[PDB]
Amino acid sequence: NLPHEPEFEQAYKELASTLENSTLFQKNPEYRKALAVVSVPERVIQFRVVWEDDAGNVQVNRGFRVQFNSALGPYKGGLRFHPSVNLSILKFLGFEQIFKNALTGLNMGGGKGGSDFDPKGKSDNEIRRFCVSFMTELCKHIGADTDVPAGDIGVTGREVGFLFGQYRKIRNQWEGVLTGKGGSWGGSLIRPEATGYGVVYYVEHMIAHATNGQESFKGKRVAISGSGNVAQYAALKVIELGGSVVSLSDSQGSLIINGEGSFTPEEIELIAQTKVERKQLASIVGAAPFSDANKFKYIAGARPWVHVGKVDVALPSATQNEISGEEAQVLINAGCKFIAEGSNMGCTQEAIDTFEAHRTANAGAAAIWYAPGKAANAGGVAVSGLEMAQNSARLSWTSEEVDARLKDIMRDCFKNGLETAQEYATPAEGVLPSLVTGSNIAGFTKVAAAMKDQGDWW
Amino acid sequence: NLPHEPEFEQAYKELASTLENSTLFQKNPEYRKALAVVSVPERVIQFRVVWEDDAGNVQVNRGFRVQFNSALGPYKGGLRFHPSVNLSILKFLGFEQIFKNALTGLNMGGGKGGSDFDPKGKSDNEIRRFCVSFMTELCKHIGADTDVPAGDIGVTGREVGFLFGQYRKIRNQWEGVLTGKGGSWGGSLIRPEATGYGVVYYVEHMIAHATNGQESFKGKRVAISGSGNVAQYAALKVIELGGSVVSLSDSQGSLIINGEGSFTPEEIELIAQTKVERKQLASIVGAAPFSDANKFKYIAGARPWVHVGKVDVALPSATQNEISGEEAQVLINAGCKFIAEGSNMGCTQEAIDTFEAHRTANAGAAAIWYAPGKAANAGGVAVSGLEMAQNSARLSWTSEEVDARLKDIMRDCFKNGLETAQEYATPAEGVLPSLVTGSNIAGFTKVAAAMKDQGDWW
Amino acid sequence: NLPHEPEFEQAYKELASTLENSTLFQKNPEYRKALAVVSVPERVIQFRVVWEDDAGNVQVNRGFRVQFNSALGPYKGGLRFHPSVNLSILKFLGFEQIFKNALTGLNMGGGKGGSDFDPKGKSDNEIRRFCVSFMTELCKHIGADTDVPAGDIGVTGREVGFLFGQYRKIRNQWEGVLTGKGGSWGGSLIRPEATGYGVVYYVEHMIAHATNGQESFKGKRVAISGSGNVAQYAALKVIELGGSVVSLSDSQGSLIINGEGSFTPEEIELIAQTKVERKQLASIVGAAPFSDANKFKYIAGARPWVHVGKVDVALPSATQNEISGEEAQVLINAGCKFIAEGSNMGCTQEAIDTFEAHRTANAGAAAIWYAPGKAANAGGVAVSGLEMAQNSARLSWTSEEVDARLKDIMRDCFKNGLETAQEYATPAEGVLPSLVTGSNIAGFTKVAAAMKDQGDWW
Amino acid sequence: NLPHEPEFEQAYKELASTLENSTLFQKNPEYRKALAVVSVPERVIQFRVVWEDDAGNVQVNRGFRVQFNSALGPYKGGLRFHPSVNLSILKFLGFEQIFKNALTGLNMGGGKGGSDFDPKGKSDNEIRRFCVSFMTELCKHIGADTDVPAGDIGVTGREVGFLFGQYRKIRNQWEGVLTGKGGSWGGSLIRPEATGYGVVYYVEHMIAHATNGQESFKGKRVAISGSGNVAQYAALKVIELGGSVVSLSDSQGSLIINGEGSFTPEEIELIAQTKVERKQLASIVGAAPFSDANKFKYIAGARPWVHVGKVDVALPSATQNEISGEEAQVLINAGCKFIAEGSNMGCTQEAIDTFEAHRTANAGAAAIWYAPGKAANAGGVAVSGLEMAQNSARLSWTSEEVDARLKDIMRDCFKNGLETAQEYATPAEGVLPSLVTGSNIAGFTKVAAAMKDQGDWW
Repeated sequence: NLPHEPEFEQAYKELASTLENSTLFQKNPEYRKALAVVSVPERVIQFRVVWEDDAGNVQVNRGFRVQFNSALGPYKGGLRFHPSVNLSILKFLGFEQIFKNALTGLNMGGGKGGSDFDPKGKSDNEIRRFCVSFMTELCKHIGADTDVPAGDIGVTGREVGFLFGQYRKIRNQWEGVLTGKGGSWGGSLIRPEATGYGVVYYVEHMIAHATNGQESFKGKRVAISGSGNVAQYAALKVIELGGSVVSLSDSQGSLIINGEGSFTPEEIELIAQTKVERKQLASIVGAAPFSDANKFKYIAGARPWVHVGKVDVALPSATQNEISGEEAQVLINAGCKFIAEGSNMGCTQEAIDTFEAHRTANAGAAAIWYAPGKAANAGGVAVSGLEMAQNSARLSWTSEEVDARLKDIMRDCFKNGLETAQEYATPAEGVLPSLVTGSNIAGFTKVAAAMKDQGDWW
Repeated sequence: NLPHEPEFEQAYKELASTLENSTLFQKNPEYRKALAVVSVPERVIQFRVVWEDDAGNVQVNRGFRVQFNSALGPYKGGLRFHPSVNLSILKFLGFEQIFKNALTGLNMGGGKGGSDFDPKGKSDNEIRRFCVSFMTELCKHIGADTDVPAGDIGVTGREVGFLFGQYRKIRNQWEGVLTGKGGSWGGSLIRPEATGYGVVYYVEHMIAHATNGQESFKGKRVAISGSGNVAQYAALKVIELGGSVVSLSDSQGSLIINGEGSFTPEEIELIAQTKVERKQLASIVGAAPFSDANKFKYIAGARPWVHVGKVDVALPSATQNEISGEEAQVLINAGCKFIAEGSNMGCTQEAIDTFEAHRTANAGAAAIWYAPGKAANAGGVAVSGLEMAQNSARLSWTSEEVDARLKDIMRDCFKNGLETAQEYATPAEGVLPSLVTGSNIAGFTKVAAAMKDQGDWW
Repeated sequence: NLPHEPEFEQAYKELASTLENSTLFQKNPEYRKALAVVSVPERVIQFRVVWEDDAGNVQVNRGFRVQFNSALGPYKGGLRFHPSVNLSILKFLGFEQIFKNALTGLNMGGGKGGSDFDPKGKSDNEIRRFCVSFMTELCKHIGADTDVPAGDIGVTGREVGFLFGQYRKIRNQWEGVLTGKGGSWGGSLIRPEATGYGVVYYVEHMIAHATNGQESFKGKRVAISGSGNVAQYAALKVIELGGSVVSLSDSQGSLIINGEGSFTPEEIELIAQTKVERKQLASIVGAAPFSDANKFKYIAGARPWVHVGKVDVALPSATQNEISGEEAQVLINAGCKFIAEGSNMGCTQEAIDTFEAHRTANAGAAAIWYAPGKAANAGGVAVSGLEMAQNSARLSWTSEEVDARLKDIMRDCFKNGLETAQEYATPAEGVLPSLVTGSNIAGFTKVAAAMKDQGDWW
Repeated sequence: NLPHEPEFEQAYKELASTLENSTLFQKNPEYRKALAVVSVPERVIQFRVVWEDDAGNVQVNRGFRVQFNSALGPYKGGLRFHPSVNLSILKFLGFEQIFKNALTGLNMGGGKGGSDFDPKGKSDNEIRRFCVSFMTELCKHIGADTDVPAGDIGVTGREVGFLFGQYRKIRNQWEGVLTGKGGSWGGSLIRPEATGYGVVYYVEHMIAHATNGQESFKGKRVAISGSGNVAQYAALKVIELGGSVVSLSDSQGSLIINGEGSFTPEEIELIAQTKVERKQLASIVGAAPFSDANKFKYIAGARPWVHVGKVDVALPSATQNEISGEEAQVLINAGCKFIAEGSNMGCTQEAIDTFEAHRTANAGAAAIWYAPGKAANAGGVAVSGLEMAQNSARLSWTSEEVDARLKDIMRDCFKNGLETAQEYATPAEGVLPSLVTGSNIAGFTKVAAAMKDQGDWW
């Protein structure tokens, strides 16, 4: 009797739904067995972490590690430190990590770990104590050749340093077990920029194919939610390309541009360091230059999808399930045509159904196009794998080298989903193929073939 | 954001309530932190098990291992192979295992493992294949000095043999990691009968203290549910002592004696061998001697609590939460005075509340007395620990030697709960002390002191 | 080029000189190579221990572990947490542990560990933090079947509990790796008093052999130094036998008796918790019952050898090198006839030479007798080995059984030194044989034969 | 109570005094805590090695390994087989190894091991047997990803071959655990000449900066002590560059050129062959071409500092503390202006003070400049790290490639010390900055930042 895990259940149900409504099972009826095997995590570990705060009291926290599948390669996935982390969130993060790694083409598997520890409001000494205890508990199941952690929301370079400091005092090995570290001791360039660069390149390819390369981000208005590294760097890149960003959002409030205009790189940097100290967006809106009413408007507790009016590109990049069914209809009426997920699984099921129905009912560029999270978000993991290869080679790659492949990775990732959709889910004339269906089918076929060749199922 | 685990949540809430409604926290205000720490399992493992059935198809099952606490000693707990096994059930089994081991006074920690594999309807080859695949993955964390598996519902000597075969094939060590094995290769005598003998002895001590040793099982009618080894041997012991057993139960139906009388030892063996092949009780009621309508009445789908009439002792020993509030009221009206839990958490929370209220509202033997599951069910774990000691000594202990110790264990376990209840939860004059409160307080104080001396909390 | 290690160098020089001034090397000229090999520890480990105090500051300490020899069995020796602990002290402690274990006759090797951490003045949280940090580093080499530490000066049950907690958190094994633990979880009865009982029995045997059984502790005056467990329990036992203790001492001052009399069990008993909470003796003399000037005289900073006047037995039991030549002459003049070392290597080299010369120059009971520290101090290790055997058997021995055995060990230890001294160092008529020579030769011959049979030297 | 370790105490006192007399602690008062932590080795291991010589007699030697600090990476340091090796020498070698690795910029830490075994006068069978026993004892802690040994004084390729032969039999792994091996099985080119090339390049940069590039090694006289690989190759390189070498030295005596002239490469080459067989320099002065009294003068037991007359460059490269205060003044009077240490801590404390005072009291090139050993002798470890990277890449690098990099490291290492001294220890106008102060501050700041980011101290 399985427990209730809404996020993972919804993700798996969506994957099974887009697999069923195609010709995959008609051509390969034996692949239905692989779905049952691939949906059960290979190994899930939960451990109690007991640490001491500055006041000398005992604290209790839970640590998790989910290793979902390793058919393609060793385990990979960063540590997410957030108060909402439970088994379900890490499970679906690993589940989509599998296919995100499969689509990129790099030979490396998917997993995830983390905890419910909340860095916000915690002094340096307290997080040092927590990291020491956490790595003491976790050290029994880690290693660069068995699981590859990295950075994520809630974990910065300081926690990574403390984790590695405790790890070296038990196993006494120096290797690239963790990625996203400091550049001087195993990091890679463009890594903070890579996720946003990848999503922007993917949506650019989408636009080019949809309109036969007639327009681009120049002369367009893009809607962005969230203020994380991915959203901020995608906004910076689209500004550099020639686009106009119209809104940035945060969990408790959203800041929206007023009238026509776009954000400038200088104040975006100020937003960047604001989240570095994990502060509030409204804590800055009361001072210059965000005290200006004509350019910046702060609306606490409201998402930027309906207050923004006319837009062309939507990149929900803040949390999961951040677009409801009602928001989807409003986005259609606002003139939006292309949506990509900055963060994994950012749109609810009803919104996906609405976008798919609109795509099916309209031909040509008049139909809105959907980019699934496991496709456009794959840049960061690709560059992380390249960083792992570099640390294996013990060499440093320049900014231009790794920025060239990221362009190539996305063009291959887009084609792989598009071509597969045409053959397995061939649509009627004049309607663009389903990118979500193609991406899911491509990733699942790759993983299923690998598992079959390794004898996991038969 | 914790998931919904109804069984463990109910057990933890019950323990916390019975601790709060006493003077433990007034004398020792610092023990709240110990309660916070002790409620989180030390380590939980979930792994995918893939095995091949007789038809050559892929099968998928989940394996669990919950290691709850080791302050008192190394981990201990059998493997439960039932189709309903999930994380919550194993978690609450381990949680009560900790205190059950604490009350007996032996040095052993609390843990549990199992799977959702269903032995019923499975051939020998299929179950052997599953056992091989299961021990292949579990072997990465096991060992006699780290965790002690045993027997439980759903596991027999055959599964134990297959598990041991794969263990010795992988790690190549021979030691008593599993208890309850065959007597010739590490088992101990009286092991099947120990649980029933212990619960019956505890009830006997309960009667002696309540009525000043004026009556005993002889001349009384006892109500028993379930047909497991614990209930079967408990009924046999009541027959030997001189009581009357009136009912046996199964998951889908119950069989109840008609009028005055009691079961005979010869027919009890017929029920005993029937469950050996995991066959249904109704499959034997249609033939002699159970085809007699004058002695045996089969009521499928109904519990024997309200169809039995006048009773004196209730020993619910089939599943968890098998007595509701209405059932408790019917037992109160029927004249029953003494209840003990054959299985863990036999009665639902409302039933405990009703029994406690009736005990508080009445004085003397007119008040119904409640025996908690963690107290009267401790015989099996005690003899298992003695078996571990014997295997350490590489010697065999005779039937009479281990039967005397179990008599001494139960009288000490009963006294420990009774004396502690008087000092911490002293009632009004003429009212029997709360056995559940005393047992919970004794076990919790022992475990909390053991953890404090080891620095788990401070 | 060896460093300067005065204590170990002095002990090794004493052993070498004692062996040379006898016929061991004449009979077995090949044993010089064994003396060369045995003087080098098998393995010495030093590690930095970094721990955080209550104020949040960084603290640095050193951890040591010396495993001197293991020809007779696995390593054995407690952890000593004292400020003066450096490599030399632990080296000579392990060196004498070798032969102390050899004389007793049990099959267990010699070793020692500890640190320069200072428990005095430290709160419980600081001790827990240090113990966690210490057992994190030491865990890489420790185990019940490789090295078995115990209790010593500076370590009590609390540090044992914390160390065991961290050890079971890292290695996850429960076994009798540490001796001297709590009785409920691996301890043994009559363990704390065994050292004092053993030294008292040994000196009693010496007296009986010296005066042909015409005298005992009844009617004698015994001088004792120090206030440790050994000194306190030796005083208790000799009081029970019929002796009179006249002085206790401490590192900052000594308390001698005034005129004729002796301390009573109650005042000795209250001294125990005085040292348990680790407060200076002078903080107690100013109050009752030690405020009485008629019975107690506190001479701070002075040893009790000179101010005590006439004595019959001296048991220096405080620190190493606690008796110089002048004190030896004063003890000779005061009428003492038997010297036994409560602690390891209590008498300096010149004092030992003086006692030996006095023994050689006089015949019969007129010559005073010297007992080496490695002989009379062997009770504690013997009962600790018995405790190890009990934990192996997972059984507890009663107080009476361990008291009879401890009396049997001492009579064997005395004879072993006595008989060997006559064979190899036969003196002139009427002169008592050299106990130090006999004990050293017996221990060395046993260890050398064990090493030769194992191919360490050839 | 720390023991007397003169060499390590001298080095630590030098570093502490150098840091104190600057503004490092004024800008960062918190770094005083890091000094206490960094001065205690992480782990020190000593073991007894027993081996059989050619005559069948038992031989005993002591083995050591010191792993000082690993904040920057895994441990590194060769095995030194010299009869004078004890704990203090290896400790200070590792201590300066940490900072020598920090200044170079390669990311790998410091450590050291060795023994007191004396290869001189030992047949090949005896050293094979000793290496077999030594690597059997040391195998419990060694590994390429844990500690990286290399070559040093007393260790040639033959001992390395024997050690690797025994190590592969136990652990059974082939990787770059040892550096300085044969070029066909993991060695690197230029490796023997690397340290000499590095020191000569550093001093050439020093001369260029002091004289504004107006002077170089052409037309200068350089005084060199020692006849090891470093001194021999430095003399060869300066001869090729256009310099004039005037003296070589050995342990018991020194050979000094007579009048004006310089050594020729053919003579320098055969001295290396002389030291290959560990033969004596005086054994060669008695024959041609050293039988010529006009060019060569052998002065046994005398150092070449005061017998040489006018010199320009002094490169003491024989032992530690080979220049005392008296010879320090003579070097000033002889016209020397630049001193660089070939070996670690070539000059004593008084000589360092004299050079520093003379530098402070004079402006311009008239003041003598002192190059610390931890800066100029960094070439060998840099090329060893490059060799480790090559073995990781499993590729062979040409002679010219690695020779170009070694020129780059010295130019970077010089500015790093020079620039840091300018900012933290800014001198008066016209006074050259203190290279020793700058190098110490740079290395210590890098190591302290690494430790802080790793959470060793806080």
